Amino acid sequence: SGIGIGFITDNIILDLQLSAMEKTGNGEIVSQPKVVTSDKETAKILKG
Amino acid sequence: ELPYLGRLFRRDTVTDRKNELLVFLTPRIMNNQAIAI
Amino acid sequence: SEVPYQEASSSGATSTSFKEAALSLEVTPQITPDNRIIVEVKVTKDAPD
Repeated sequence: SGIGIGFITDNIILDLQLSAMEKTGNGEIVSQPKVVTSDKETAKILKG
Repeated sequence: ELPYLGRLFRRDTVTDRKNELLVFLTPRIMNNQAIAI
Repeated sequence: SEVPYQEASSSGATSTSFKEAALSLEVTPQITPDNRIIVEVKVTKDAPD
């Protein structure tokens, strides 16, 4: 990904590189399940 | 140690990964309809 | 369709299990006068893995 190459070869081969990586990842997941339940009773939505 | 070469000889890796998770909830009584039902 | 698991474990356990990943409605409706029902309903969708 990130390589900065300085090369001499003709006179001498002298290689000087600054190799840097910056990675950015953002993941956002927003899920909303709605369940209709009796009162004081259990009801269950399961999505899997 | 060298001021001009330390950056060229100091390898820095800094990573900040921050994930926040939050759960809301709202109950809408269906009795408003269930009493009428 | 009925997704099984066949664990045939010689020394006494033959888990010839199966379970149908079927759409389904299992309903127990109770009918109240104004053409209403309070029903215990299992509403399941499942599917072979």
